[PDB]
Amino acid sequence: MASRILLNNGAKMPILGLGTWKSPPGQVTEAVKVAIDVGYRHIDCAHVYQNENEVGVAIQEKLREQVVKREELFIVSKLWCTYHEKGLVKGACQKTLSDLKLDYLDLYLIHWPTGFKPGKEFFPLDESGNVVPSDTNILDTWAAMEELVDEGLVKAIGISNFNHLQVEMILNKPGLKYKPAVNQIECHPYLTQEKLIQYCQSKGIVVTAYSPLGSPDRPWAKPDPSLLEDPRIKAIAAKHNKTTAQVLIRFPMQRNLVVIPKSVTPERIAENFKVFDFELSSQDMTTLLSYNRNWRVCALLSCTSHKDYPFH
Ligand SMILES: NC(=O)C1=CN([C@@H]2O[C@H](COP(=O)(O)OP(=O)(O)OC[C@H]3O[C@@H](n4cnc5c(N)ncnc54)[C@H](OP(=O)(O)O)[C@@H]3O)[C@@H](O)[C@H]2O)C=CC1
Ligand SMILES: O=C(O)COc1cc(F)ccc1C(=S)NCc1ccc(Br)cc1F
Repeated sequence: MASRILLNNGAKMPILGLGTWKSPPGQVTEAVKVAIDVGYRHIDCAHVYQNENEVGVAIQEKLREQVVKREELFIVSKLWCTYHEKGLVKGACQKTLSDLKLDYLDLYLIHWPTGFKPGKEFFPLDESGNVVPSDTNILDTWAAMEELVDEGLVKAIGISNFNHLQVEMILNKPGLKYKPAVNQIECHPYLTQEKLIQYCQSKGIVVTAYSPLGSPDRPWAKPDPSLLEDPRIKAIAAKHNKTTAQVLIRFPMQRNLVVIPKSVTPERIAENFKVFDFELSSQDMTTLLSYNRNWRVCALLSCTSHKDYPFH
């Protein structure tokens, strides 16, 4: 299969990237180095993950080694919720740029639609545990994102964890200058996202699937359904002489999605890339879709009263 998808900014995005949430800072530099050595050309990052400096060390070393050229990499990061303010967006982007050792990002996303009170804490709470909102809306945040394109800091802008109506808000914005290129959302066989994917794809927005393996290392995991251990998915994998993870990665690829599995295990980083030499049948695809149960890795009770919390 073709390795890149065309975005509505005219640039091409690798359909397979390396996730970095939870990648320990003492492991992620090697993980990214290995990933680039074995063919990855897309890294998914975020300031809130607290490891962009270490990701950046890897990127810079591989550029300095001339393993890759900068134009061949597709580096994605995300604006955290406490920086939804006109006067904070540029500096947030620039901190990410400085940490990643870059002069531009290929794609910069609004990480979640909700703005929170600015400050040192990533999740400012009231004394009863509710997140403290910002009054700044997704449209004003979007205008700030558009400025980053116009200043050369980012080549593309997009959104993440935006629901149907929030995507529509963005598309209907008065004076919209740049459409979102991407909506990055959770997507896997237990949360197949057909409705949101069809909406987004119908509008030309590319969808990136996060937590494609069901985020087994998520910190709130309970001893919960498990994609990697689902014998029905294992059976499809066995039939194709592939791993369950490889099936779980190939699945979104054949839906015209980008997918960003995370690993810090070198052998798995390599395994996860070996997904361009086999095809799931239409019956396999429909069978995997049939496993939907509307199960989310990423949700957060403290944020559920925010006006713009995306999920119900
Ligand atoms: N925009 C957003 O709000 C969000 C974005 N994301 C992005 O998506 C990425 C991927 O999602 P994430 O939630 O991390 O979870 P994933 O679904 O990618 O699962 C990661 C887990 O799977 C394990 N694993 C990886 N490959 C294999 C394999 N071949 N066999 C068995 N186990 C394997 C990893 O172990 P190990 O590392 O030990 O090898 C790790 O424990 C994130 O890292 C982040 O970049 C995720 C959530 C939210
Ligand atoms: O968010 C990620 O990329 C991965 O997850 C995280 C990554 C971090 F570095 C810190 C917190 C999270 C959490 S708890 N994320 C879920 C979450 C956050 C905010 C809102 Br609005 C809703 C929600 F569901």
